[PDB]
Amino acid sequence: ALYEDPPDQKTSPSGKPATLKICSWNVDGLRAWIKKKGLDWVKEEAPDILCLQQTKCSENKLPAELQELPGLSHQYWSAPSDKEGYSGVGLLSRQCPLKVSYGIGDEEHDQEGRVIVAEFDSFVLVTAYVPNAGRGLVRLEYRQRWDEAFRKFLKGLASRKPLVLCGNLNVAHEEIDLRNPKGNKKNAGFTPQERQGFGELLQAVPLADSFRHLYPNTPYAYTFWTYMMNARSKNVGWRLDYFLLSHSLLPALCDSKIRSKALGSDHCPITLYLAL
DNA sequence: GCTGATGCGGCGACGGATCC
DNA sequence: GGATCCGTCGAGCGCATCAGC
Ligand SMILES: [Cl-]
Repeated sequence: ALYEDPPDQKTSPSGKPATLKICSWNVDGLRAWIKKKGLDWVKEEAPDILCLQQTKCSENKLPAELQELPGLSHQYWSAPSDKEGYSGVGLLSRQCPLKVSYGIGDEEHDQEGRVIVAEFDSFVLVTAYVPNAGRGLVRLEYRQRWDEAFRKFLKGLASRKPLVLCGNLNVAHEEIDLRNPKGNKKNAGFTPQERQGFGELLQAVPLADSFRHLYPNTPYAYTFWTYMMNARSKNVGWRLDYFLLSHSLLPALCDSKIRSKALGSDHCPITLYLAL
């Protein structure tokens, strides 16, 4: 079935208007995404904060266009030190964060270019490009050990300020989160191990899945489609991209959007509206 | 400098069997 | 004998390195 994201709900359960718009996009090659006009789409979305994943771009290679975003002028970038051309994340913000850090505890020795932490007045934002389990699950054990390290890391942060985690978490949590659950149960992104890791992330930190919280029974809502086999035109997809929130932020939650129509990557943007 | 091949990382279509 | 299950295979894209010029 095709999918039509419902209209933007811009007011919280208590009637407060949204004051903060966060957009997250796994761009699958930041320089190619720009050439495919992804920044034109960002401009129309006008987020306060833009998180980008799979940029595949070290900071010296950022296109000039990123220097022409006056409403997203505070920019933080990360890319892995060995595997240049892979992973890579970015966080761009209208207002300057109070603190920024990289990685999940030892980035200075294992510069992975997967995680950015930014602390604002009212919340801490984490964006992540979570390690894929690999074709044939060759890196699944690593993914499980990464999941555990990440959970512990985030539990520490959320003990201080409320947490917003966004990005490509690279698992479809439940069967409703992908088009072909039965055929993919031995594939990266839908193994029992990865699904369990996501469930434990929600329980241990604790975090809520903003979109599923608002739309608990809505199927065919995906954020990724393989480039092969015309999967996007058929909406044969996976929901890999999330906004997870501390429970205490749920009264600020206005809406969590899937921007299905925005092209330029094999993932689409997702957008969060918060009343802070 | 530039192009294009190759390497590497990030699953749905289809054929055949099985279920009742 | 239509629906479902299951395993196999052939498959887009981006960016790095490498060869060639
Ligand atoms: Cl990558």
